[PDB]
Amino acid sequence: KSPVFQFFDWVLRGTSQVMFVNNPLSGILIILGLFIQNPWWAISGCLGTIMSTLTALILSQDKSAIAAGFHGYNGVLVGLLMAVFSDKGDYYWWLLLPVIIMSMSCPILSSALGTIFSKWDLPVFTLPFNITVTLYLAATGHYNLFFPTTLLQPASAMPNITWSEVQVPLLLRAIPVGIGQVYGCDNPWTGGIFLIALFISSPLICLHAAIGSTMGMLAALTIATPFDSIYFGLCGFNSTLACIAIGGMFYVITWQTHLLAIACALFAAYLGAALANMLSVFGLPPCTWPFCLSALTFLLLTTNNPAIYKLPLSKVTYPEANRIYYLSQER
Amino acid sequence: KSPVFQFFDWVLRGTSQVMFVNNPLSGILIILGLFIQNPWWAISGCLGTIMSTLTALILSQDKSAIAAGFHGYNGVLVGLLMAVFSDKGDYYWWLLLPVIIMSMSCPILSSALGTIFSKWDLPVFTLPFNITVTLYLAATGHYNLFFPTTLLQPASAMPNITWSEVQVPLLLRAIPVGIGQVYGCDNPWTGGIFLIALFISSPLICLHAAIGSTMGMLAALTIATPFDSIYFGLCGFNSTLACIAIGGMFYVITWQTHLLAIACALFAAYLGAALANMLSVFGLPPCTWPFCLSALTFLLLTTNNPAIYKLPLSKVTYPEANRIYYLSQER
Amino acid sequence: KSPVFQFFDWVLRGTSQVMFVNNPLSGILIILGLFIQNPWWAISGCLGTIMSTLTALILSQDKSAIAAGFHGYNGVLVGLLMAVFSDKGDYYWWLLLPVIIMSMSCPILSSALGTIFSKWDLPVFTLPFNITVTLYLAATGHYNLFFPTTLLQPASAMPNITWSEVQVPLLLRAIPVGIGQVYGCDNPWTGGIFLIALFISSPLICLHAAIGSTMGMLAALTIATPFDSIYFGLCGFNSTLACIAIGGMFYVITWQTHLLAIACALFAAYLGAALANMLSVFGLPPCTWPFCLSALTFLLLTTNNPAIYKLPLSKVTYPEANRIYYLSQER
Repeated sequence: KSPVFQFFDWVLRGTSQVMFVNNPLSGILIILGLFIQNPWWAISGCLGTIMSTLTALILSQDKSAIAAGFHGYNGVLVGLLMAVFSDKGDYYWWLLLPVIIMSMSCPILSSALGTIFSKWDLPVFTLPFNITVTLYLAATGHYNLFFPTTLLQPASAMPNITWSEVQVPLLLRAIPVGIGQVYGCDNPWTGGIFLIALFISSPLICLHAAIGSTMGMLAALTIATPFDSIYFGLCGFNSTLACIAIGGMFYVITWQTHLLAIACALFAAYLGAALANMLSVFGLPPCTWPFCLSALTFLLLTTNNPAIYKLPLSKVTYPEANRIYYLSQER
Repeated sequence: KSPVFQFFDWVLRGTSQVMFVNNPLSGILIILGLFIQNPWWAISGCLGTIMSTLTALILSQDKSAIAAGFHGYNGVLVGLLMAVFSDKGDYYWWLLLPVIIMSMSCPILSSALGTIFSKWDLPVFTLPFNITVTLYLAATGHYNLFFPTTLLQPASAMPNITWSEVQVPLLLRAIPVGIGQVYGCDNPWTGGIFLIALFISSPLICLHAAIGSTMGMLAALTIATPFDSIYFGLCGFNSTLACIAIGGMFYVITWQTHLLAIACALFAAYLGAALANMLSVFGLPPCTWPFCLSALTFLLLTTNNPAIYKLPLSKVTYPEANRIYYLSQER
Repeated sequence: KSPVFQFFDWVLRGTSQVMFVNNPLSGILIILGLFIQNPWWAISGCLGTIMSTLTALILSQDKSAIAAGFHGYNGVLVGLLMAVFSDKGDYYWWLLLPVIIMSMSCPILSSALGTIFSKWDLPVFTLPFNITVTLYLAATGHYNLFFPTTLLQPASAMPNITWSEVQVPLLLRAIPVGIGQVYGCDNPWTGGIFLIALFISSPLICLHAAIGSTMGMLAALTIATPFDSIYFGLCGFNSTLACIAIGGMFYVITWQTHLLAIACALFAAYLGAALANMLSVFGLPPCTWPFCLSALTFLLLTTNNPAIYKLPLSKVTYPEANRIYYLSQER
């Protein structure tokens, strides 16, 4: 077909790869959810994805990786988190100019880390996004004249946690909001749209997403996390990403790997709290760093039993197809 | 014999591996020293070791490594440093619940880092402990409602150092206290018990431990470190660990390697001061990070002369046996 | 000739390797520029270079690398930045004692990182300097009794930027000052001497240095950097180093690689602002870390087109000779 249609297909698959989903319809649903949440944030994310894919094409990256969407799933997060942590409000058009520039750095990093990560057959997990956004938010800061950012500061007083005022409806609603917080969206409806987008592709990914989000919520209750943060979904996006990554895609789905994924979700939630407290000193948020560290430390794990099997990266599509491939190769 | 006795043997060897010693009697002496220092801290450390070894067995790790104690020497430090930096006092029983959870992460990290470190034949040096404890102490912080930690803050004023008030008896006693501070214990008697525990296995390890501790003390006097910190042994545990690691075990013991070990002790003490000042910003202590960085940067050193020889990890037991093996292989 | 003359030749080539130049006359010009700027800083830098080369010889490093100057280009920066960030003024003779000690750590790190970086054929880019100086400045701090450092603190208020008061003469003069700031020198005359020193060896290196400095200046205007910082040259030394590294030496010089070098300069300037803001929290400056990170992430970049070619490290001299070698090997 026309090259423009193929490029938009690449953009859609890139914006879907965030929850490790390669499906253009899932991309359309995710874009619709972003419009539901905040049109400005969605515009920023779409611009980030588009410029990231242009940078990937310019730098003569692999055509298969671009077609899959491997080079667009960092631009969308870059744009969305540029828009989320902007202190100038909505439709601050000049914010698009950083978004164009920083999204150019997503492919480069994605290649560079790849050269590092090829030696241990490790895939990159949105690390280009974390590095680029940390770079931007540190360079600008809350006291920038042009692109001020929302002020994040370390807690200097003991939080007041009235356990009699906990609301279990909101605590349960933290699950879809935890799913939607992967992109930075806090609207429960866009969380539901995201859950539908994952389910239309593969039910195992949706199940592991829900399990990871609820595990992050529970792990955040364990260390007396303020209730507003949990209700806002801040404690479940690293956990849901880790659960999706370790559950059935990069490990062949098995009950052993399922328990490993739950453990990875717990590790990612605790590391999320830790990185939030540490990075608040610089004024930066822990944007998907915890998921990266936990998933990478759980993919490098070497275990003797044959149930825990790590797939080669060349043959990773989605948990059902992964299990089918493992069963075919074994027989 | 009965599996329980073998498991307790594994726990003892694990709690001895901290100073790179593989001897159950040394483990018994170290546990006795911990009881001498603080029974609560010792209970926490023993629980950490036990749950770390259970996690290692569950994750089907190598049986030889578990039997040596390679998977228990991070749990003991994790438990001990959970107990040391607890603001709730002694016998705060709920602190055991983090200790169980965090000690599960010691084997995983120990495997993961191993997969990273196998490419350069580097052994892991309590990095799982540092990562896990940094995670915990950052997640909780001093203002946590459930598990508050002791407050560490950067120095904001010039220390007052009356050099006429220096006490050379305490300055000398900083050596055994420096040895005992590896576990977090400040009692001089438990430092002496630790020195006995190292000596009963191999005198070279004890000699290098004393040299490293005194080198850390001297290096801390060089940059006007407050006298209370030196008397408390805080400046000599990274140095003693680095001296033990580089002295005669991972390098064949020779006067060249001895001077290299002294240099590594100096580097580790200065890096310890640096990491203390940096990490105090987040409120975290430099728990054995300096020893890790210094020993890793000194094992990667490539030198043309044949005197400085680095042993393959498969054949590292203790300095006397290491030198015997080197002399046998050379001839 | 006499060994002393060869040793001084090694020192000169080492002090020239900072801008990736291997020429003793360039070393003489750089030393002259340092005397023009500040005799105390130059004395500190020369002592650092000398002791670094002695440490390299003692540790039996490669004779070819020492003769090239590969082990002296970290000592000079170490000494110069010890002297620049000293709060005791000029000719504080005791500062030489750290300078001797810390410069011993430049070869060790240079070897250690090499063992890490040999797997991906990456050269080390003054990382030993960054690690050592960060170690020193964190260990001492602004409140040290013996070697206090200049106080660096994060910005806590919005800067006042009167754009009508911008001075384009000083803005243009930020280019030679940006070149001279690689060593920490702020004098425009020593910047001109440095430009002459680069040009006498290879015009491409000088051109890329000027382009990188002006690119860093422009990138610093983009995020509303205070005018005093830009006039002082603080925003152009990481950028000029990155432009020199990526322009024509480690990549065969081509218009594609030229655009890549400009992009690397932009990335390095933005990362320089980010690292300045982050490291100001600890009180440390971003001493050449941004150039390191940007150049390393741009050398690991893998690109399919044949124009972007990365040379093996064994055959990298300077851009003209590099292009000659590439053209000879291709034919």
